[PDB]
Amino acid sequence: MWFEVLPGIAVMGVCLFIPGMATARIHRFSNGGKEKRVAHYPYQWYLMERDRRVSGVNRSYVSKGLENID
Amino acid sequence: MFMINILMLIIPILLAVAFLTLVERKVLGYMQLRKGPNVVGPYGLLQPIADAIKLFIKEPLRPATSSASMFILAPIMALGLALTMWIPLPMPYPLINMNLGVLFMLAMSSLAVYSILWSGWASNSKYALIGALRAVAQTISYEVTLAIILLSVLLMSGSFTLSTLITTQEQMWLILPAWPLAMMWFISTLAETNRAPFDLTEGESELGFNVEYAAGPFALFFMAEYANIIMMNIFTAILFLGTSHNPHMPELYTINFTIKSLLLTMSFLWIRASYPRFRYDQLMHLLWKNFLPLTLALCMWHVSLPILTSGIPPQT
Amino acid sequence: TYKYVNLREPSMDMKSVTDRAAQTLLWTELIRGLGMTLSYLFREPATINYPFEKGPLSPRFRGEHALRRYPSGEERCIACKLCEAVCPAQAITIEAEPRADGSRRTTRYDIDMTKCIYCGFCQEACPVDAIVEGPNFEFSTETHEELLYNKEKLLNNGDKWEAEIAANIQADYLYR
Amino acid sequence: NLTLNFGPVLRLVMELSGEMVRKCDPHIGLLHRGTEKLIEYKTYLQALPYFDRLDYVSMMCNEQAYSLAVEKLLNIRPPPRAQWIRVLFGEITRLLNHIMAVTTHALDIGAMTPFFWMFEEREKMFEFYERVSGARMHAAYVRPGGVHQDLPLGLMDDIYEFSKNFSLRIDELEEMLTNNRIWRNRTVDIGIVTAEDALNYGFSGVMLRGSGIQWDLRKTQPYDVYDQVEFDVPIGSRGDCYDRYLCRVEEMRQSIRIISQCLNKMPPGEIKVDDAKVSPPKRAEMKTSMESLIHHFKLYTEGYQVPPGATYTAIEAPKGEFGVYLVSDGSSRPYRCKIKAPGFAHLAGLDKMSKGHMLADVVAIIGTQDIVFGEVDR
Amino acid sequence: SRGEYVVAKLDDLINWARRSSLWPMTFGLACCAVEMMHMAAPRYDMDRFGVVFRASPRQSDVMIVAGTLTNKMAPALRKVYDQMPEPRYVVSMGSCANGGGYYHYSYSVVRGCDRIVPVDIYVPGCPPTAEALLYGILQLQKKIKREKRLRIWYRR
Amino acid sequence: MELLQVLKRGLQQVSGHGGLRGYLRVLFRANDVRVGTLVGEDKYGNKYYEDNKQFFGRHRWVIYTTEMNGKNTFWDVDGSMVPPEWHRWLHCMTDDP
Amino acid sequence: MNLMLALLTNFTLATLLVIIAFWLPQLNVYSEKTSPFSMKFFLVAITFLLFDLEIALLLPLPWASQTANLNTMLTMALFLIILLAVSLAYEWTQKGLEWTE
Ligand SMILES: CCCCCCCCCCCCCCCCCC(=O)OC[C@H](COP(=O)([O-])OCC[N+](C)(C)C)OC(=O)CCCCCCCCCCCCCCCCC
Ligand code: SF4
Ligand code: SF4
Ligand code: SF4
Repeated sequence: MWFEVLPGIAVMGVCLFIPGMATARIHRFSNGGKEKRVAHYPYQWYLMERDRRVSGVNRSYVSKGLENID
Repeated sequence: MFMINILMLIIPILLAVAFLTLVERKVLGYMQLRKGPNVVGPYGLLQPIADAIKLFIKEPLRPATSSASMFILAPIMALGLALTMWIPLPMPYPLINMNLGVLFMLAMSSLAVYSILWSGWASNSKYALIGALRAVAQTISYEVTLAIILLSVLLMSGSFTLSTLITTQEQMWLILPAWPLAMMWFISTLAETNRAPFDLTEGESELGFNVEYAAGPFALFFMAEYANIIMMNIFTAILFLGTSHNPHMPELYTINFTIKSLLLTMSFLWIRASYPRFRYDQLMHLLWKNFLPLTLALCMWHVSLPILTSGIPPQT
Repeated sequence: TYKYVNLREPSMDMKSVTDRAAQTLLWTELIRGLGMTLSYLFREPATINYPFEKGPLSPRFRGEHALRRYPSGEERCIACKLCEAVCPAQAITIEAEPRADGSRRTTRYDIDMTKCIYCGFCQEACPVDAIVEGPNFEFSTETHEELLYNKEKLLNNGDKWEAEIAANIQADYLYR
Repeated sequence: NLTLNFGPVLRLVMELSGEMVRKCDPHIGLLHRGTEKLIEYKTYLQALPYFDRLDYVSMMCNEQAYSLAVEKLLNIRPPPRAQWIRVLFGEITRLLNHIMAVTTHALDIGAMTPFFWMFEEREKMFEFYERVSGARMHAAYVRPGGVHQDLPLGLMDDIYEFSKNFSLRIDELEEMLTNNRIWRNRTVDIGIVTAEDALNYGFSGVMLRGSGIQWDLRKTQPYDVYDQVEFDVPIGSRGDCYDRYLCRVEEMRQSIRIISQCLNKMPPGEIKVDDAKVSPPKRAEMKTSMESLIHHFKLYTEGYQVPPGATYTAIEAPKGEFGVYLVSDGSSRPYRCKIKAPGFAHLAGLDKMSKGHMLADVVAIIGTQDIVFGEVDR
Repeated sequence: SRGEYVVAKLDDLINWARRSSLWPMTFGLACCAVEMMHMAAPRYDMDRFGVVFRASPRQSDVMIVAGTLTNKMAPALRKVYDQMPEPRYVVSMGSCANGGGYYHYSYSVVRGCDRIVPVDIYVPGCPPTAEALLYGILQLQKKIKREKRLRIWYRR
Repeated sequence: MELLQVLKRGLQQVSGHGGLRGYLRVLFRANDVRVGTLVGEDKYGNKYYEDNKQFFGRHRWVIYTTEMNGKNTFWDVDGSMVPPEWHRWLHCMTDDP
Repeated sequence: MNLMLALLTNFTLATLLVIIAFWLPQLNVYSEKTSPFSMKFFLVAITFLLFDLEIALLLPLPWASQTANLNTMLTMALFLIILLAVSLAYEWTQKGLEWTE
């Protein structure tokens, strides 16, 4: 019957879900649980590099809050 | 971790292409009152694997090509570019977050014509060359409408960034304000990928250019061709059927976005089973006399419509 | 009597002309064709599950030639050669001589199943229901020489398919 | 001009000036088997199975043409019930041929789906062949004198159940082709034949009726009981592929109309002429009566003698006018048997019909002529 | 593990792939081509076995000769056979192709296609039923299943 | 409601073949898991089933034996394994087993 | 560096499949087998090129709509598209878009 066509669709459907699911998880793993920063324009890049210097550890995604201010 | 990311994109693409062959053979079967593969594995789930092994242990021809170096360059270029067109796709986060991603996909897509042209030369057959020339003239003709239609849509979006199309459709699908463009974009994607009713290459009784290829080299052209069918339908869903993105639950986007991308890929198989084939002079007239006049007119309309409503999108 | 197939004059009123403009621009009759293929997607396919299911046949089916016996075990053929005379392909070869007990019996009966056109004239000509075409249609071979039947192969077929051959002849001999 | 020997059972030698076809040169004979010479070493009954294999899509209509010719030289008449059977299966054969003609005409130009829907109908009609004769295709069921056997009980009910639903199958076929703009573009104003060129080139069948010529042998020179049934002859107006496609689709409907009358007006009686010097006796009376054994012996070894003479007999076969110029010398074996295949003259007009058309149109023009090379080459 | 054990299982993997994906090139010459179309029709649906309906000569694994081979056609047949990439099998369908059949004694007919090309399976009948050709195809699958190419190379 | 009944029949095929193991055995040998009425068994082990709700052509099928004449037929089934007495019923040349 | 790795992986992968495709069956040992310029096609390519170049001048339109001179910008945008349509009309009427000899 027609529903015997679905199992092929499920495999094809799952294979198109892995690339999207993998990229989202790998970014969070590599960016300390946050989305990967988006820097399309020079101003955004300048802030990101500044965050690298302010973190102490040379990482753009380690955010320092008020507790870092005297 | 980025290298792991690339493999998490490439292998699933090839597996999806492998099982698209099965799904195509079974959807076509049921629309023809039959079943399709259901013997090689349960419901034909091992049919793709059998076909792959068979082709890769079958002796290849490699005739007396005029070059013998274009014969090996053509499938490398086809498959190499086909996988490259996936790296900027937001699903919902791109592997490579390009600022001009929409323009990157046009650029790489226009290079796929060389593999059609080079394989024509390598075959060394005068007739096989004629088939390559007709295929090339078809591809370049219909990417005129891909470029202008895309420009018209981006006038309602404001950038060439692919992830900005997600923001643009955060209140409503672009299929609603731009359905006339969606129609001519959908048909223009069939012609680009040599799909019925535009498959003169595979349309025997008039000609294909990849006729001298067998075994593994033939499968490489096949894999690239089908990966482009999935990619163009993923592009269409992003462009005209935007899926809402929740930053806390990105998997929700991927499931909804995949279902749309599958439904549009099955529409390609649906259209193959329903219509006869265009004549070469008739698909050219469908472009130079019907689509192009409307595409140019709609481009004028979409340059002016945002201005006269005060609806110009932000640059950023 | 006769009828015209393509002799209609399309109306030229505004509503009719606009109807064909919507059809041209909105692809109405093409989407009408997509719906028909969609309906077949939800119909039960007509495929049968061969080899576990078989296609229906009838008692008159013409398959593998065979030589029959009387209920006593004596051969029905009496070397009359009517089948050899009527065979349009000249696929039958026969030789006969008096048997040890004096009966008129063959010493050769060959059918070339590659000359044969499976026409059934051999079993119409036979006056004693000796040469018949049975119901077996699955007897493909791997070599050309296995399809040149001799009297031993044909008598083995008759003993092998007698149970089904007799029942078919019982079901159809009233039409012959 | 560029020349292509497309080759392989048709070898086409064409010269093309770019996209246009400047000349078409069909090379045939790749299926010539010497049928007409073999018929001269056979009795009239032994040559009957050859005609199933000429136009192997319309098997039972080639038997009828050969049977009409022999019955004419014999000066005998088939019994009324046999004639009604020979019309019932003549129209069933006409459904088999038009499905093959239309659906393989559409499959060669891309539309592959209607082929599978309608070949499930052909399969069911192959059971009607198999239930009367025992063979799906080459029945050899129609013979000089009538038909070999009588219909088995219950077959006419199964023919009725099939015919009841067929008209719906045609409608689904027309939902895919008739109004589809892609189909029309491939078949409209393609291969236009003038009503005067068609007659002078030897055309017959829908090749004439497509150009407005009102001609059908079933109505003008009837045979068997075609003058006791009601049907309409489709007629074209533009003489192109599209009009000829509509004539075959509409002839499938007029066959269902004839079949509905054969099932209701089928008389009782015997199914072969009651003259045992032409048609063999019953097996029951062949095993009890001396004359019936003598006549069975001679009919299956020597065959019946046919008085000297020659005849040209023709029918309205599915593909056009099919006939034989049968010549007799007064013995059991025919002297000469020429076969007139409608596709022989139709394919000789391919060069004329393909002037000023593209190469891809030659595919459609070959399809619209409904060519089967079993009859073209013999 | 033994070498004779790995080769036995590798032989089963290549045989399984080859017999499960037979792509035929059909030489439809005469009436036997009609019965071959009914094998692709919905009733039997060759495609559900992995046997595609139509394949080009260079993408094909089996040649089905369905009809009468004439003397004007024989050179074309041999040319197509020589251009088939290996492994390649030939199925002879019908009396005409097997031995000439009804036209055996004709001046223009090759008496059997097996004197022009090698033949693996002979399917008898005039024509064979669509269920008889299908039985022959499944008999070619089992023949490919018995191949022992690797088990004979290992013993050279 | 009718959606529910479809799933119920899908489950009752698993129980109608003797659990999962029997259900999988007929899914890999026959590629079909329908359940029919047993009509009989021949001396070689073949089992014959009928289901008259199925459309003509699928209403009779045979599940071949796993061994015949000393040959392992678990995977290598063959249509010529049907003996003549059942060859007539299975091909619908008669209505009487 | 990321975009460079992505391109390297895709084309490196394609090359591997190609070479192992031409060699894996050659691990097998099969017996050795032994043994017009068209003008209209050229005009399609040239027409595409001139149309393709005019598209290059239209791609920056989305950024051009962000200016404070919309009256001037909208005048030239409709001029380029109108001129592109004039080229199509000229070829159409001069039988450029035909495939019949
Ligand atoms: C207030 C301001 C409003 C401004 C905008 C107003 C717009 C008004 C509407 C304008 C018309 C709409 C444009 C529609 C496109 C017309 C293109 C055209 O050329 O038509 C004629 C063309 C051809 O027309 P023709 O062949 O019949 O003849 C042309 C003219 N003569 C007769 C002179 C030759 O139609 C086609 O494109 C053929 C279709 C090929 C087969 C395609 C298969 C369709 C499968 C269904 C897909 C459904 C779409 C899926 C979309 C999914 C997207 C996610
Ligand atoms: S079926 Fe016909 S051709 Fe075959 S052996 Fe019998 S009489 Fe001869
Ligand atoms: S017709 Fe019958 S009895 Fe006479 S030779 Fe032939 S098989 Fe024997
Ligand atoms: S074997 Fe029979 S059906 Fe096949 S081509 Fe020859 S005569 Fe025709």
